Amino acid sequence: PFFDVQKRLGVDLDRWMTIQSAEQPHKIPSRCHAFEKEWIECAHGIGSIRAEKECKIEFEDFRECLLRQKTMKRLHAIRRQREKLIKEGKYTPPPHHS
Amino acid sequence: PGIVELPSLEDLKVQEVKVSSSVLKAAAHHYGAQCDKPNKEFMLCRWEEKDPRRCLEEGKLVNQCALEFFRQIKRHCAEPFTEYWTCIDYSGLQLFRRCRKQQAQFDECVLDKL
Amino acid sequence: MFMINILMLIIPILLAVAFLTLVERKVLGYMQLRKGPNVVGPYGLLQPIADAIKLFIKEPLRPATSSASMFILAPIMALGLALTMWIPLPMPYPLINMNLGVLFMLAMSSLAVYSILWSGWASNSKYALIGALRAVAQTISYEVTLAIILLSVLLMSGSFTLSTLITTQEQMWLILPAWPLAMMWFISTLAETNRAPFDLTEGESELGFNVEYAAGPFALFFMAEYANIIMMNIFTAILFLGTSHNPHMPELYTINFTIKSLLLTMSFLWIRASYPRFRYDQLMHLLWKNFLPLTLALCMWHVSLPILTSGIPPQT
Amino acid sequence: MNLMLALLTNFTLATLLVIIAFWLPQLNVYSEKTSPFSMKFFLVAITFLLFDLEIALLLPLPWASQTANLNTMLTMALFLIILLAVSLAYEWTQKGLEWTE
Amino acid sequence: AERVAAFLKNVWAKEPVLVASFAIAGLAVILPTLSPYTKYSLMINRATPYNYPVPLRDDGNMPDVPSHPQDPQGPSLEWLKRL
Amino acid sequence: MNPIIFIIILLTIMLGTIIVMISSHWLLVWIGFEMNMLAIIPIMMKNHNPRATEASTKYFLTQSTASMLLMMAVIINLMFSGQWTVMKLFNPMASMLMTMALAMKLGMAPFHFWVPEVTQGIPLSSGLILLTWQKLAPMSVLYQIFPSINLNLILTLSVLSILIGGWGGLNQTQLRKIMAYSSIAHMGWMTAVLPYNPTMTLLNLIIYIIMTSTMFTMFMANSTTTTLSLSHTWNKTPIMTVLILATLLSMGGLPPLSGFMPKWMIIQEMTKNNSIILPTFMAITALLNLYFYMRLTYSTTLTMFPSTNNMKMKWQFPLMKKMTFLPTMVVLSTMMLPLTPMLSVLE
Amino acid sequence: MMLYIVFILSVIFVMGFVGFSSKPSPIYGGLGLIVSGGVGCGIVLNFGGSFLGLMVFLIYLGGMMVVFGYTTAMATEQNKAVLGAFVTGLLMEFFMVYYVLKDKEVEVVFEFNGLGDWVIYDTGDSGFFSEEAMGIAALYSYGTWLVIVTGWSLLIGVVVIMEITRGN
Amino acid sequence: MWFEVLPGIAVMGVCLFIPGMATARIHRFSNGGKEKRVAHYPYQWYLMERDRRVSGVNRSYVSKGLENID
Amino acid sequence: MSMVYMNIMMAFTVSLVGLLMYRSHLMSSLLCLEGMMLSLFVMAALTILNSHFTLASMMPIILLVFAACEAALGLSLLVMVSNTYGTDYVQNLNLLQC
Ligand SMILES: CCCCCCCCCCCCCCCCCC(=O)OC[C@H](COP(=O)([O-])OCC[N+](C)(C)C)OC(=O)CCCCCCCCCCCCCCCCC
Ligand SMILES: CCCCCCCCCCCCCCCCCC(=O)OC[C@H](COP(=O)(O)OCCN)OC(=O)CCCCCCCCCCCCCCCCC
Repeated sequence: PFFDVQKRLGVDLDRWMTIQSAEQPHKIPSRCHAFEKEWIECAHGIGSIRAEKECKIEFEDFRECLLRQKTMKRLHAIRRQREKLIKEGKYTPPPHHS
Repeated sequence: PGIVELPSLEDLKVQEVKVSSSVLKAAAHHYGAQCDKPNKEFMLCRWEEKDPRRCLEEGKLVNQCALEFFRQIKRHCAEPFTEYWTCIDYSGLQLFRRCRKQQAQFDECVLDKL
Repeated sequence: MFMINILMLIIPILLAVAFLTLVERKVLGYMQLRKGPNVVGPYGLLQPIADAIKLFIKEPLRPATSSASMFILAPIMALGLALTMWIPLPMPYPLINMNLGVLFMLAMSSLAVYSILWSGWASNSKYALIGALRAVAQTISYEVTLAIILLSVLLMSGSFTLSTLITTQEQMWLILPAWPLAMMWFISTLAETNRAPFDLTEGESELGFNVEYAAGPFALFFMAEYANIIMMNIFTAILFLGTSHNPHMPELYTINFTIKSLLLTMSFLWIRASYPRFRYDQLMHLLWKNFLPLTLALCMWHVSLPILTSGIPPQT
Repeated sequence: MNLMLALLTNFTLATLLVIIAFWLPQLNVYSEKTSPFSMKFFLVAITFLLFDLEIALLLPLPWASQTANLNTMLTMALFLIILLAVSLAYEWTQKGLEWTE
Repeated sequence: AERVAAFLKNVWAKEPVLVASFAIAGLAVILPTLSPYTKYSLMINRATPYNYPVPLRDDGNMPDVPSHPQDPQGPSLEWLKRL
Repeated sequence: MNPIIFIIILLTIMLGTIIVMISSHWLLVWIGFEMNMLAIIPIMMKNHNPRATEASTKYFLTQSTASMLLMMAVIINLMFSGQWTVMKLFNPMASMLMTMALAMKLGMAPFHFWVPEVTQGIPLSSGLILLTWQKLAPMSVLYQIFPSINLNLILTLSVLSILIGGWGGLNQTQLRKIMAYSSIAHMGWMTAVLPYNPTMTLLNLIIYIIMTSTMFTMFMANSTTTTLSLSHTWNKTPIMTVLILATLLSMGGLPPLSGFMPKWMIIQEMTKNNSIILPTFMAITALLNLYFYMRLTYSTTLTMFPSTNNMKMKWQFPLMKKMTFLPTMVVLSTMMLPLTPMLSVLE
Repeated sequence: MMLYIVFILSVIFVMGFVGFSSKPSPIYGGLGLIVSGGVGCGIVLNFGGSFLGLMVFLIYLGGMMVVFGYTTAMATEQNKAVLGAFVTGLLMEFFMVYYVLKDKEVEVVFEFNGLGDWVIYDTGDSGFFSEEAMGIAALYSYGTWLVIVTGWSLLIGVVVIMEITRGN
Repeated sequence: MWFEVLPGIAVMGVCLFIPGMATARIHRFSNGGKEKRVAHYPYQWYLMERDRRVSGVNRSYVSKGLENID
Repeated sequence: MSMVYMNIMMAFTVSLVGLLMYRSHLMSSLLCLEGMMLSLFVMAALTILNSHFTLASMMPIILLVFAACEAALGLSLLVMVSNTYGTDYVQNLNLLQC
């Protein structure tokens, strides 16, 4: 904050909803609780200049759990390959996939 | 990156407990007071390992106790129990308070026989 | 079978609305020392059927509306929403078992104002617009008390599920612990449905918005309006006059629940015959200066009363 | 799917009655017939909107009573309702709820 | 003593609705503080088990944690059965 | 307006700006802005005439649009990082909208066309709030997200503001429009040094507020809103013309007055980063500001313009305006250069 | 075709926006914004948000939009540009739909995918409550600061609007 | 007399009884003589889907008891 | 991102362009302003619900409450503009050029 009144007074005005790995009612976790925790604990205390380089591995995993971009590319590839072999008589789906 | 390791289709096979949710919900209270030890070991495994592949052997033990638990009901208290979960199964919400009369018979039967 | 279920709900609703017109004309007649329809069929049992055929073979006006597309949208929306407000009603088993059914009925009920507003535009008459604005201001004003009163009652129930209100009243009617709220809920339902003593629209000598409609289109507004009168009185009985439900004999619930729903619908006809009409500025003051102060105060009381007695209902 | 069919049936039925209502009498052939902004109304709508929004913050009260912080929850619940009553008092005393010119 | 009676008896005659509204709202703010059962509301809310009671690995020095649900150690809901 | 309601509305303008400065959550930052815009419109409509109504409308549309863009940046930032904390944004597209939303609120060029017109259509006291207080909230957010702001975007908005503020001011006779263009010109300096040393952004902001508040206070004392009406001051309050001369010279950056300190320190923090072309171009373009400031000094203090006969009736009454903190503000606007090293208190 | 209900609703969502964005008469513009609102709730409902979806009907459609239509009928005095904009909007929507349905990958500022929205849903849930409802109910236990600022803003809205509309 | 108003009430009363009576009977017909299952929360839905797999026939309302356990 | 986000993200763009190109009526633009908040409401709710960000489930409601309060303030200005020039045309609001 521009003014750190919350830290000076020790009052939690709006820090309870900043991150999704904080305390949630009934201990309900977010889908990416583990990834957010890992990135936060990696980058804690070392400033954002260093964290952009020394915690890049954790951050990419966190962003993969958020938008799932890499996974959808992989599933998309498999679907195309199966579709290509499907319209050539070269593939046979098993009974439990149909 | 790496390759996700998965157990084999023969490492997951086990004798299932094929009884409807009404049967489970009728025996839930007695079930939890008899199979607590194998149950809690499996749950401690899951909340600590955080990986279902690490607690498969504990999982099979949970299944075996449930199968053995229901066989004892199958031997001594079958008609009282079959008449208990039939009333539970009738309500859309599967309410306990609608079947107090049938619960007492099943509760008393297990007390004497087991 | 679900499609059969929908038709088993829609057609009986329309038939009930058809014969409510007869019953209204005869109860009003006997309270006025006369009879009402007793010539068209035995005891006027064919009067509703004659009225329906007559309207649907009478030429409609359809004036030079500014749009001619709102003129056809307004009755579709009114009748379409009126039938939709019945699908979550437990009688005793809902057609659609919603988790937030009580909130669904508020949401759909607040959309019925558009048919009042759109028909005002379509008429193309400047004066007919003024009548539509007064009706709209009445409806939105009195659904402030519907929302707060409903919230106060649900604090003793624990959920927005409509079938949970049946469980809540398994030992005693909610009319007993919450009769002050029931009074202001009952009057708030009259104002919502433009019923006497709150019918300024139909109250000639001051204005209605559906004046340019005749024949079939007029009957569509009429049918929707009366289906809402039955629906709101069914809602009231569920809310404040809970009927005990025996899972083995569900018909027992339906008979008792129907009798209550009829007695509350006849109360609407009873109140029409007994009182004069409110002035526009006077029904607004009845809401913003009398009901709202009490509704807000009772809401505070009902948020705290369960806590200080250790009587908070279960979430599920 | 069930809720989708229910909505489709009700509005489809209403449309049918409307169109056959505008056409059934037109199967008949009748001879062709031939031939100010108000401020108080606006303030009612705006007062309803601000009151309606405050109701949105009160709807989750039944679930809010299930918490383990009833002292905090009951303090804010009575704060919102008290503030809603303060708005009513301000309009009442400032002649907002009047219909006389 | 006489000023208040004159004031109260006048609003009660001219504005009975407002007099009722403030009395009801005033009780909603006061009684919870003085009510002896407000503490049981929190205990009931804390007793409701939405989540699973994850067990604790045994180290040997935990005499207050039961080894089985039916052991006498641990929190008891006896007070609730009698309330 | 009732006096009590006037205090309540003002405290809500302050509360909105304070919420922005004490919040670690983007939602509360957005709420802070919304509470600020809601409270400031009534003080712009207070005189109840068509021009005020038009000014309040042009302000609402501009600030409403800016707030929607800001909230779009927050949501995009939530999708790509899964958090709400008020810090560097984690998506370049979020940064652009966030940087452009704040630029619209500030009034930087080319999102500047409303500042001359809104400031002209509202009273002097409302303009003082608009040009000084309303600039604190957007600058607080820029102070915090500057590590991720696009350099070419922030420096491009800064250069246009300096130019457009300069040329726009030359063709003005209305005092309210002259300050508006003066406000656009000084914004460019604050955002030009932001990537390099945010401390000098605050110093230039603090000095600008003090100087701008002094000018509006002196205009309000004599109820002057046009260049000509200001030229009668020498015949009514001679002292007030000497104070206007000193402040106008200060705002132009002429040493040894206070207004030279920020221009001095900003040029220092940019040459350390091997930025030589930009500070020179910025400093030379600022001579446009000094010109139309000097024009007011010729028609106010350094020459005696024609007077009117009825002026003699004014000599018999005193000044009953409040003129709050005017003696203290005028001294801080002129005699603070020897205390330049005190800027370290802002670090 | 029922597995792509969310995408179908989103397509109707956009078409409504092109409706009132082209700015026909205010009467029709508000009509198009009601359709988009209803479709907007439909999308939110299918993602698990029931309270949020219904809050759109009660507060947005049955609230604000009624005030918009109410104010239009009383202060609005009941072209090529409209048609040109409307046709331009539909064409861009068609091409965006056409490409994302052909190669199932489109890059416009962001990298969008075309597999289907269902592929990102969570695969595990056995709670005895609604996670959405629990969060909203936390407004009273966790959001003390939020309640105060929101309530004060609503109270100031009443004061400010009466000041603006007095006219004297 | 006043009792000549009743016949209209009976018809209106019967029409409000059919929707309630029909839904109760149709549910039992379609759910093998039991009430339709109520699934408001995810846990109840999980059990119902599990019952679908345990029935053999892909129907949630066909209950398998101890006779299905070895 | 995903397929649904494209249309929600493209609906915000349409409303933004609609708000930046006035035709004649002031009421028309306010609708484009309330269309923008509807798209932001849906886009945020999709993100929060999908990620099981429990405590953020209240954020979309706060977005709706403030955006409607702002809309009310917008309509009030429109009314006061119409009571002066007899219509809500933006071309009338051109006194401040000089
Ligand atoms: C221990 C804690 C206890 C806490 C709770 C204590 C509660 C104590 C009692 C509080 C008062 C009870 C509230 C009653 C409602 C008062 C509303 C009100 O505003 O009254 C004044 C209002 C108007 O008062 P007024 O017009 O005479 O004057 C108001 C004040 N002055 C004089 C300044 C203007 O009365 C009305 O509502 C008018 C009624 C309109 C016509 C309605 C027809 C009635 C037909 C009979 C229906 C019977 C009910 C059916 C219910 C069936 C339900 C299933
Ligand atoms: C600690 C947490 C709670 C904190 C709550 C604090 C906020 C309270 C919010 C209340 C809602 C806002 C209402 C405020 C307006 C009060 C009424 C008013 O505006 O005054 C108008 C009235 C006009 O006077 P006039 O009409 O000329 O003559 C007759 C008047 N009786 O002038 C008057 O004479 C009215 C007199 C003043 C009204 C006082 C109301 C006091 C209410 C408290 C009662 C509590 C009692 C509870 C105990 C009950 C026990 C049975």
